[PDB]
Amino acid sequence: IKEMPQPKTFGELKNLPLLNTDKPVQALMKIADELGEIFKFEAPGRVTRYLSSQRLIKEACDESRFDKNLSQALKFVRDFAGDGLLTSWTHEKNWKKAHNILLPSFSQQAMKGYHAMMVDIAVQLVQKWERLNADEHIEVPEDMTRLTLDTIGLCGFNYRFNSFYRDQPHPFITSMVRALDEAMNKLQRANPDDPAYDENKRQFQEDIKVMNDLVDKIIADRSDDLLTHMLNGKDPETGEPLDDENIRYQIITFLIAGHETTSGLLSFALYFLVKNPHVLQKAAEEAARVLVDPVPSYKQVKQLKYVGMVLNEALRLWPTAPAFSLYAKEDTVLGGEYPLEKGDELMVLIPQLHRDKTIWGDDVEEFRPERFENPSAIPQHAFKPFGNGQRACIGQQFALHEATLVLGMMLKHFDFEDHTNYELDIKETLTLKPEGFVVKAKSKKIPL
Amino acid sequence: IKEMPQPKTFGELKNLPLLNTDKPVQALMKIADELGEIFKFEAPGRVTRYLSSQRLIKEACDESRFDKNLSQALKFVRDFAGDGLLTSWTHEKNWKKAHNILLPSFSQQAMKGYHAMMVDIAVQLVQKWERLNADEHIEVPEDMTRLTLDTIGLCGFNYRFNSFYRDQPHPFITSMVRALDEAMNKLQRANPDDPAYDENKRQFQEDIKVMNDLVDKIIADRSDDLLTHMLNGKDPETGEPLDDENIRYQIITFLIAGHETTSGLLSFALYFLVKNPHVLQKAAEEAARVLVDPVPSYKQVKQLKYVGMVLNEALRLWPTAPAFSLYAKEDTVLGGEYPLEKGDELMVLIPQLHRDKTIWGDDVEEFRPERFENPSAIPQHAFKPFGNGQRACIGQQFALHEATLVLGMMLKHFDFEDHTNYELDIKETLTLKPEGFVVKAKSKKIPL
Ligand code: HEM
Ligand code: HEM
Ligand SMILES: O=C(CCCCCn1ccnc1)N[C@@H](Cc1ccccc1)C(=O)O
Ligand SMILES: O=C(CCCCCn1ccnc1)N[C@@H](Cc1ccccc1)C(=O)O
Repeated sequence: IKEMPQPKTFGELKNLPLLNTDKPVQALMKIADELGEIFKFEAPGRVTRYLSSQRLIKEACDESRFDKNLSQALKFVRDFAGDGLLTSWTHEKNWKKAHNILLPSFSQQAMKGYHAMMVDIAVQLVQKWERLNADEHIEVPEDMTRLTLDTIGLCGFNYRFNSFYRDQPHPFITSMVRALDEAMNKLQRANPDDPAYDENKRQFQEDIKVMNDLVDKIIADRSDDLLTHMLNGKDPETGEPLDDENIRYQIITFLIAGHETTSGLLSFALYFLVKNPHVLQKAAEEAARVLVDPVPSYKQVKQLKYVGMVLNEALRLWPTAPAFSLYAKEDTVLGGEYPLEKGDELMVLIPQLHRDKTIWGDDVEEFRPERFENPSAIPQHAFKPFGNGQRACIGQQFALHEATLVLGMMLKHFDFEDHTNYELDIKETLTLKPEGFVVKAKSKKIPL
Repeated sequence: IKEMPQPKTFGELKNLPLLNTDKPVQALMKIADELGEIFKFEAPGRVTRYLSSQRLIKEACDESRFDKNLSQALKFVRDFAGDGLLTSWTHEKNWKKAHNILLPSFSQQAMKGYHAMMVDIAVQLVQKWERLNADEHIEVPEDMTRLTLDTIGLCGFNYRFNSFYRDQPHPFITSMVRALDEAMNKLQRANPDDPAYDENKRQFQEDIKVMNDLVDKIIADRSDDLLTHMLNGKDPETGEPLDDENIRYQIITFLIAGHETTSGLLSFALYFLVKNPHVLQKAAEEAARVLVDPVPSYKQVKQLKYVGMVLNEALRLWPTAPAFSLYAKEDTVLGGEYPLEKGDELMVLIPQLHRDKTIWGDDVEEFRPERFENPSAIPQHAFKPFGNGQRACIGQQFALHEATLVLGMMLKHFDFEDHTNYELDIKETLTLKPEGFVVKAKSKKIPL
């Protein structure tokens, strides 16, 4: 029956000012480093627990005892993502309904239809880099966001964002960033509903309307894609199709979740490749011998075994959706020593779980794709970059196929140079990105 | 589209008399030296191809194009190991069932439970050697077989073979070797059903009963061991447990596969250590500074890094499981030059693969454990002592932990003398062992 550690407090604000930082996940990682596998985190009106060990997290992942909770971050996303898949509770009727309607369009069998459109965008990336002048460099996270946003727009909605025709991000993508910044400032204000913050909310509500015109644009224009299955698919359970309002929420949901975490993964993957040249050589050799055609096929992408190992090891060190939240379904005991009451919340700190030395050994900080050479050797719930159970990431296969195809084409067509000796700087939104990561790519002059 | 080399033929017997030798693997190695990275081998009613280069074998290890095949040796082992893990086809229902049920028993949590029993047997080895009189020598493969068989009996079935109390191998072990000898004599026979081999077959069915009754003995007695997880574990996929028939086959499977290859590895490791005194010194120094307790801990064993490199380097030169077999799942082309039809089989000649000068350099024949410092530096599929893919050795980590623990205790407690200047003579069963290898051990007088 153990007493739970807790980091330094700030009076009546409890632990909340600890999140008043521009790198909160990294700050939470440092706390778990000091306090261990579990620590209590308190805010005015809020208590949660951050789990860091596979021993405890494998228990939290028991779906009979814990269900998905909406963290404060997810409650803020809910303000425009509604009861879409990511921000609905499991007991809301629209979750299981949209889940049943939408899993068919994310199966491995469904990936074959998306592949051609994924290659369309990937070719646009390769041509951009091959058209650079000598000594021009690449802004990696920016170009990966161009790719993944264009890919989800094309594959999901048959809509072309045409990001590679833009030097500056879309207003839709710029507006998001303004909204989240206001979201995190509202926490540290004792009186957020003050008459004095109308100017803060005045610009904030404009961005919510900003997105709805694109959705009307996307719907009215309308193939075998995500948007098709939402208008014509019917839930087998209730026999019902999604209603128009929920359709709009899913489109908003898939546009965000469908691109940002995947561009982070690709950016971290390339960073680790240029910092570990032996791994890069190994990955480039596989890409060269497998991608024998000017355009990769679906089956050729499945053959990029080591590329996928690279992606998994990048996901281990820096899982770009760095946490998910749970609540206790009934009174229970965690680890035989931590009693929890019904409704008590948990946070799973994914980067800390993935650094569990009793699971991965002492070299947790080294980038070694060889950990994933045999997938069966990984214990249950030791590797959770895509969440857990029925609330796990519905886009997992989509993301990994897109990222394997794109990274394979990059390794086949260019040699990469870390010409600035880039010092990793992890920018934090609700996801993780290596900020300022730049490389030089020298074409191998292989035609498309 | 290249025409495939082939060794000398014997009329209607094709290449089969080339295997009428007591060192067939070494004979195949010599053919590979003359003919190169691939050669065809023909027998009455059978054709296969032996691969020797990482270039071709990296293609053969593609599980989308090739699956595990049962060689003639494995089909003969199947005659008493049934559909146990080693001799079942991947499409047989019992393979995946037993694979799913038994993988937990080779997890890190299971190694931690086996560790104490491994120490029990290792201490018996150290005590035997310290109890020798002056100028007495050690019969290395014999004592390594005593250790590995006792270890799998204890860790797998909570059964004590008590090999260190025996002056001659167990009759269960004598029958095994006699059975295989008849199998390899049955290979050269034109008329196997000739009545002149009735006396030969009479002992084969007697030896099978010898082994199955030992299984009864182990069964009748029946903890945290393999047999537990076989009787109480049930497959997550089908929800079913193994039936009694398959349990008996797994017990037979694990008794053989669980010890013979590992005692070969330990024997080759000690041979290479005493022939390379600088390597011996470095490994003995690591053993001294890490094994600070009278009993090694589990964590201390993971910390014997150079001992592990020694084991890997012994596995490179003399992989004690010297081959595995594959068949083409569909029509395919190997190396852009050798077309294969669906069902065509391949053999991977592991000792030759590990001598590929384009991978390891020109000093392939030298014993240098430093080759294995960085696994990321080793090209893909260059090092295959444990097989490939989902049909890779399930006991791999079990074997490496046992051999690292035992080799570390040997280096800590004794100085070793190659007093006969032993000439390596590799005996061949289905595995490889250094025959007649003897050393003298001078105790360092460190208590247990
Ligand atoms: C590329 C296309 C992607 C799409 C379309 C997508 C979409 C989604 C959706 C709709 C959900 C909620 C599903 C539900 O609860 O029913 C979800 C969950 C989740 N996804 Fe993704 N995602 C993508 C990529 C990724 C990537 C690359 C990662 C990790 C690096 C990731 C991590 C997660 C996590 C952790 C959750 C669980 C969130 C929670 O438990 O609160 N996703 N995803
Ligand atoms: C020490 C305990 C060991 C046990 C219990 C064990 C057991 C097994 C089993 C059950 C399989 C078949 C797995 C499957 O197909 O699902 C297997 C495969 C294999 N093992 Fe082991 N083994 C051990 C040690 C070793 C060692 C030391 C080596 C190499 C020196 C080795 C080499 C192999 C190879 C090459 C295969 C693949 C065989 C093929 O593809 O036909 N094993 N082992
Ligand atoms: O830890 C986190 C980060 C989780 C963000 C994940 C968002 N994601 C998931 C999938 N794609 C995006 N969020 C806590 C912080 C907090 C704790 C206590 C009190 C106030 C705030 C929360 O939101 O509650
Ligand atoms: O090369 C080999 C040796 C394979 C031994 C592997 C035994 N092992 C593996 C894991 N634990 C034991 N075997 C061929 C020989 C042959 C070729 C052509 C025609 C007839 C016979 C075969 O058996 O088919």
